[PDB]
Amino acid sequence: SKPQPIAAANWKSSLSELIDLFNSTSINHDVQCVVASTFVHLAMTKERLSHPKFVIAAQNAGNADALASLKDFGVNWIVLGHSERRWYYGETNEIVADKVAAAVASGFMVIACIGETLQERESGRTAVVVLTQIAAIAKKLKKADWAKVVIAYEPVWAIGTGKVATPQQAQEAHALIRSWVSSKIGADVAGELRILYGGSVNGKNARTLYQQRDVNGFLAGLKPEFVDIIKATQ
Ligand SMILES: *CC(=O)COP(=O)(O)O
Repeated sequence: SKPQPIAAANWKSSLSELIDLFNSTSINHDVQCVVASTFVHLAMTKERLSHPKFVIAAQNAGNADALASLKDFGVNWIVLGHSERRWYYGETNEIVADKVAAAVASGFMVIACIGETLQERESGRTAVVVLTQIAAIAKKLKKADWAKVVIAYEPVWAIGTGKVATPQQAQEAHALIRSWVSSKIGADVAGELRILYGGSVNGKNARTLYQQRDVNGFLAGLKPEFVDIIKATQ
């Protein structure tokens, strides 16, 4: 029916108490948990986090030598293209696609973030924006590569604003992405593809979002209610 869910916590900016919480939590269904951290916080997360359903992810690396060290250190997941990378730091669609392609070639699982802004949403350009972001990514990848790729739909207006996509809006967005992948890459690939929702997810609303046809999990904050979001992936 649905492929294995993912629950990914993005530590963008009390960690030890929190890791204690994750290590002690029984997770009684099949789900890949991910804790993405910054360089400086990577070795600590890697030393303290021992729950076998969890993996550590790096963020935003773009240098092959830097990819090589991360692998060497036992980091096999990476989060790329998250909003601030695009709207503050100036990562273009192509820059993000080169980073995704590089990370796949270096042997990483990639969570690639895409999503439109407030303006784009209101002017009816969600579809063209979101499908252009991801067509940039698919231009640098082969069919086989998609087994290492995870898509996070993250509406910029829903990131940290307190505004969550309704289940309807998240579903429409995910359906549009998957229907593009089924068309352009293959129906086999689309069926296996994890599309995660990101933006204002909490214990409350996660379960309801996860009931939607095309939602395969979540990208959220590194906070204690992450446990609830993990629990929601059924
Ligand atoms: C993808 C993500 O980290 C969103 O953050 P939030 O504050 O909206 O949960």
